[PDB]
Amino acid sequence: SSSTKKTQLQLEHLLLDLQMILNGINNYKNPKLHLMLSYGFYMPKKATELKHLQCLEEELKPLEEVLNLAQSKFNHLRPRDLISNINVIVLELTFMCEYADETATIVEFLNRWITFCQSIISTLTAA
Amino acid sequence: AELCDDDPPEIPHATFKAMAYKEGTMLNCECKRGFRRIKSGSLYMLCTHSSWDNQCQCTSPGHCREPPPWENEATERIYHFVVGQMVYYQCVQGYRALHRGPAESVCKMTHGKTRWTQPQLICTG
Repeated sequence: SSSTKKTQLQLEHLLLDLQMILNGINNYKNPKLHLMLSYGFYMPKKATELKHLQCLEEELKPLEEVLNLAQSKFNHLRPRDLISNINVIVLELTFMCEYADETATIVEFLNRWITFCQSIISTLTAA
Repeated sequence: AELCDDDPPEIPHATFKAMAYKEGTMLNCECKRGFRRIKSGSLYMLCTHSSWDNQCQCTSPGHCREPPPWENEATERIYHFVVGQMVYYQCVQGYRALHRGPAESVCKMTHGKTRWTQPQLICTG
């Protein structure tokens, strides 16, 4: 009903907030990109329901440690701002998270959770 | 404050350490064979009247100074260096150097581009 539509709004916002980060790092005019890709992030054992966002939440601190690597400002906006806006949206969407066996690149991580948000949005608008 | 995008060059059978870790230098949190940093753990430590901040965890003088160790860290430390950092090369055990040129490298920026001065060394045994 209405609950689902407000939910997929929150997903759209989280999703663009991620979209912009991963465009801003997956650009060639980013030198440090290799140095970022050098770090591995724990991946969800599976992500299909909103509670799994715990996993994303957990990796949030390492992730900003990656973004602080870029010292210019493709966006121009304290990385803490993006990260905390995203964190608030994540909380607005407490649980136990199991991860995948292997870590993955920052790109891989963000592709996964972006695909996840668009997955869930497409899921709900059914009925 | 400016970091080398690249790591210092490798010499066959040689290791590059540092005598002064310049404010800016960061140290990866890298665990032993079989060990994974904590979930929601720091990926690296960083230098900042100036010392380090953050700490690593694993589970199956104008500059900062050599950080103390942590439980189950991988043998091989891994850093990344800001410009003006000098990194000194030494040969492995069982080998010996020839220094046919300088045995150090420096994070330098030229017209906006980070580079490491090519050291000149090789080791026989």
